[PDB]
Amino acid sequence: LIRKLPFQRLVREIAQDFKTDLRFQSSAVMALQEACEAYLVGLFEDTNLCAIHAKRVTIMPKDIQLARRIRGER
Amino acid sequence: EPWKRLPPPTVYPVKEARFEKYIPPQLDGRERALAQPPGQVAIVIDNGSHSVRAGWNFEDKPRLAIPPIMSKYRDRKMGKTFSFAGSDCYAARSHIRNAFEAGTGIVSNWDVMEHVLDYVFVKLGMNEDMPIVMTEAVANLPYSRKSMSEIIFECYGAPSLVYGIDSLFSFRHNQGQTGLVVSSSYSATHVIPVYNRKALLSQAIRLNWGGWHMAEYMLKLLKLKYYTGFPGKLNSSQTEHMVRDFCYVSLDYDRELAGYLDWTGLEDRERIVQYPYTEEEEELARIAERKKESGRRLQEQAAKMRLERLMKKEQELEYYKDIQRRMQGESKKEIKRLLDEAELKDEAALERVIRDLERSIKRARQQRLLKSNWEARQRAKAEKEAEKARLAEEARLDEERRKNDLEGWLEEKRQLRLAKLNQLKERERLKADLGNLEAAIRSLENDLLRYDKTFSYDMTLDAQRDWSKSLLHAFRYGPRPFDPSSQAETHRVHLNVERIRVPEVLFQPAAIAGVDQAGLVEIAGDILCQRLPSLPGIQDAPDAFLRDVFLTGGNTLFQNFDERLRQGLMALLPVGAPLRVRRAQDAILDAWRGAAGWACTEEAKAAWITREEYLEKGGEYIKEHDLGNA
Amino acid sequence: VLRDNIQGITKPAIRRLARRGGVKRISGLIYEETRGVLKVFLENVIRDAVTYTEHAKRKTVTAMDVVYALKRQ
Amino acid sequence: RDNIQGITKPAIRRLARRGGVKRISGLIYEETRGVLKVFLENVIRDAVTYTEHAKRKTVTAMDVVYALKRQGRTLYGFGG
DNA sequence: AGTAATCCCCTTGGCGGTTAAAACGCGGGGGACAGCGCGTACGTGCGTTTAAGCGGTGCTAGAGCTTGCTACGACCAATTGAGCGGCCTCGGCACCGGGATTCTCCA
DNA sequence: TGGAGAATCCCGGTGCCGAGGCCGCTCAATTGGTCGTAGCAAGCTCTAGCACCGCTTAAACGCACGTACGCGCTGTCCCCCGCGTTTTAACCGCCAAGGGGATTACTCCC
Ligand SMILES: Nc1ncnc2c1ncn2[C@@H]1O[C@H](COP(=O)(O)OP(=O)(O)OP(=O)(O)O)[C@@H](O)[C@H]1O
Ligand SMILES: [Mg+2]
Repeated sequence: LIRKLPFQRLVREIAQDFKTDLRFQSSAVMALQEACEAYLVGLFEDTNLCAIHAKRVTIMPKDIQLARRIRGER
Repeated sequence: EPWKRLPPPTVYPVKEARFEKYIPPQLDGRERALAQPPGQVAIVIDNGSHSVRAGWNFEDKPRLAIPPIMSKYRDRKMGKTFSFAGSDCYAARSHIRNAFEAGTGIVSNWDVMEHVLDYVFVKLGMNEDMPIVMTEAVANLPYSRKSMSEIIFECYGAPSLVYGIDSLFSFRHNQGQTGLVVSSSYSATHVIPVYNRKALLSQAIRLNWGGWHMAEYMLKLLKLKYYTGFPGKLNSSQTEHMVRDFCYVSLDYDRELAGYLDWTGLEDRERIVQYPYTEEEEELARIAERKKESGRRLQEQAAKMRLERLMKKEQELEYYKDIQRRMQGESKKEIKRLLDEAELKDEAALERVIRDLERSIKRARQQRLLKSNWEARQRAKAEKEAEKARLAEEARLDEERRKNDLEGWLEEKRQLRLAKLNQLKERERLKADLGNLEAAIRSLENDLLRYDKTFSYDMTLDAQRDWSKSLLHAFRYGPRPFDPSSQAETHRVHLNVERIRVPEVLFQPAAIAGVDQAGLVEIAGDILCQRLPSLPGIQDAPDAFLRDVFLTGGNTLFQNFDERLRQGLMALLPVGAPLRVRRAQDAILDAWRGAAGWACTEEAKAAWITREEYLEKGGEYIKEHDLGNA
Repeated sequence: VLRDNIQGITKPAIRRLARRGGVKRISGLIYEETRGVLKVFLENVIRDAVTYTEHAKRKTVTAMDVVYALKRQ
Repeated sequence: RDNIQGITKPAIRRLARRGGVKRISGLIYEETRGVLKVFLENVIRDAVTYTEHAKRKTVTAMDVVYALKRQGRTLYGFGG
């Protein structure tokens, strides 16, 4: 769902904060992407319930923030 | 096999509501209208939720028949507004709205209704004064009567208006003196008792099921049948044409249903509807070579790991044999000490490991080491070669067993097959939870197939798993094999049980679609048996009504609809009751023909409301009369 | 050097991820909120995946290092 | 026996006050009892599993703490 | 070496009372929830352009595997004192009462 | 704004029981030497990770514009709160029991 090359570049860009000139095995990036897509999809499910519960069909930033607050991510 | 014997399937293209041609303003109708005698001309509008039908009272059929829809939009390229109000909308952009509240007989989008009426008067050829007869829902809401009257008198200025009921116009057109009028339309199903040409609307009942609901319900059932995925865009406009073309009423639902998916004869019970699919060596040799080398590399990697496991297991085997060579003629402490170097605990555990390694191995400066590793492969090759010797002679022994004890040998294959199936059952029925042989089974079953005249393929384990022994394949794909590769065999729906399940909602509303209302036979029987004999002004009830149960509206046109209703009512009435069920002639247009014939009679002109009477009384007011609402 | 690549997860990509989560309609402020979510997640996965890589004194991060990092969530 | 009704309305009120709740629908009380016993039916079956596997006919505080810790709700104070 | 009586201990069960907490009644308030109007903000469709994806070429970092040994931890026996179980006490925290300060609500 | 009165705080007094320190001793941590080995180091192999080019077209963006839906507003009514009354069962204490686990006796069997 996310385009592969701009996800590679996002991974590299993040990693440089921890160790310069790391290398990533091709299978390691796909394992990160497949976990991120599965994480975002699974969070949007939980936000959609937060909108629907507030009688809103349209998800809103406070729906992300309620989902994460109850999942204990914040 | 049946699918090899059966003919090629017969397949029907998808139909949908489609535009076909333009029609101009029909100025000859306006000319003829101006030629009529005074007070003998009117415009007749059958305000049907499926079709608005309109024309001149002096003519035998409508000039117009259009869906009560509008489409209006701004062309993003040309920059101008376009507007459409019937089948002139292609049902090219389908920005459609409908005048009626979905699945009901009541007009509620008055902007669409005005556009529909604009199209009606334009195509009838009015350009600037004419009396209007318009059909109306049973027990129609006063607010909708008001809103329709306001449009007719204040937007269009018409001299007089009258409302009547399409069900009752249809009855009077067919000489309806007294009877029970049964109407199934697009929006609804009604039973109205009619006495001395006057409807007893206080005793009428509505079902809330009709030809719209059947199209929607057929759509739900098809989207469920192919829930794993269907490539065509399933629309209820298509399922309406499927309901028209293929559905029929059962004369004995439970007996016809219980056998409907039986593989024998399903060829003639199924009907197949097909959506518009699209039809889709150096290249292969080079690619296959790259595949072949990649496969060879995987084979080498497996064999290299297998050879590592061969050398490991043989070196392990040699160590465990080195223990055994000591343990024979050494103390239990020496047995235990050598076992402790293995961290094993039993001589027979070394025996098991020695054999199990051999049982595994049989399946699969430097020169002294290299050859002794190759000698471990020769120890492996001795197990491998002794495996070859074992199997060849054991098979020859069993071939003698077949010759010499054939029936007992067959009986052995049954006993073994069952025992192996028991282990598979002990695996699977448990592992279906506990997860949270097969070649032996086959080989036994193969010899049983080869020589056991008691055996059959139908008891083969594979036959227990075969698509042609399933039910859901018959439900989804019928008597014939299926593959998702074929673009022609995908993009087709098999209607099967829905041939009969959809009409039967009229008779079994709660059981089949949860409508939570009495079925058609129970509605009609409650009127005939319980209500009309109680109503004190009526004479010769029920019997006078039984002599004409009358079917009206398009959604009655299913095959066997009449005989099903007759046989259902026959069981509710006293023996020898003179029950007749009768169909309207041309059960769709016939409601307009009744309104047109009635339009200018003295009965109608007594019921007409003039513009000035509307201005006096307001739009809720109506002249109560035989064919209209109270 | 790399900068601003979090704008590489486009708004259509966030639509696809939301629709697959069953969402009907999306407030226009979701798109930056989703990035603040994805980045805070992907940082603390990669923090461990790299920690498992400088332990064992190596320089490629492997799929197993990713797997061990996810397993720590 | 139904000592779940011994989790009274005032007690479910007090727990919601500590949870910071101002106003409570009267339907909440039976929902909360249904949620409480589903919690206990997970922790006690594990605390029993420990006493059973450790072959004792009494349930100790540490059986519960292992049960909780394995359920994911680490409790400090009763051993642990 | 076995099986049963004897005896410790610690858990469950019952009885009484006392009083503090749960249940019950009742007025009213204000918060839940359906209804309405608008308006702006999100979904749709089109033309645009941007770069992700694929097939292909080139290099070298470094993952992965083998060889060789010696530095470091496993194992045991003798030594001893750091850490645990039991006893003591006094001072911190609670618990009460009473007058002082705060906050709430109707005027 | 005031006021009345209830509810929350504070100040000093009382007492009880548990926190902090002392004592005896065991046994678990330390000292000393042994020995096996594993993982630290040096070295070779070639996998696969990174870089670049050129092409294709599907995917991303900016914009027009309609209408579906979020939000503040209004009205009601019902139902949950604050407070007085009634009642029941939680808490405490004291006695019983039983059970079970370790120990001790006495015989038979090896
Ligand atoms: N031959 C047919 N067999 C079965 N159903 C049919 C047939 N022809 C038409 N229909 C269906 O019957 C319905 C047409 O009903 P009809 O036109 O009589 O009602 P209407 O006047 O439009 O509706 P209403 O009175 O509910 O507003 C549609 O659902 C149509 O698909
Ligand atoms: Mg009709």
